[PDB]
Amino acid sequence: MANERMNLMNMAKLSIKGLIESALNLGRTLDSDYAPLQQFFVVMEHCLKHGLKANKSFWGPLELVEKLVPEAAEITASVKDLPGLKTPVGRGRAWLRLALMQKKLSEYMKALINKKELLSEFYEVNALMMEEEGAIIAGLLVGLNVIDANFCMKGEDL
Repeated sequence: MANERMNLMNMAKLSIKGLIESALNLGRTLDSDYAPLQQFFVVMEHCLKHGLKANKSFWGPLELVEKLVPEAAEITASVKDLPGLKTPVGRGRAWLRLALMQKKLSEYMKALINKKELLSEFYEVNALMMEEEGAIIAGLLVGLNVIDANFCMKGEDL
C-alpha cells in the first residue's frame, strides 16, 4: 500500500505546483470556479481520505486541529453553524477552503502529522497522513499561503 502514497504525493506536487504558479502568474484573487484551484481540493481531499477508518470521513480528523491550533477554532465552528451543509464531508470540504483563505492550511496540517498519536484514531497504521508523504505535502502546502482566493459559502436576498 505504498504505491498509493507515492501516486497521491506526486499527484499533489503537480496540483500544488500548478496552482502556486498559475496563481502568481495571474496576480488576482482566485474565485471558486478556478479550475487549477478546485483541482487542488479534489486531490487534497483524496489525500485526507486515504487510510481512513470507521461517518465524519475526513471531517473527523480536521476537528482535532482546533484543539492543536486554537487559531483554527473559528473556521471550525463556522462550517457547523452554516445551514445547507449536511454531509460531514461537506463540513470537511468547506473547512479546507476556509483555511486556504486564512492562509493557515499549511500550519494546521503540520500540526496534525506531528500528532500521529491522535490521527491513529481515524487513519490506519500506514495512511498517507501517517507516513512520509504526509510531511512532504504538509511542507508543499506552505506555498499556498500566497494564494488569495475567495470562496462563497451562501447568500440570500428575499
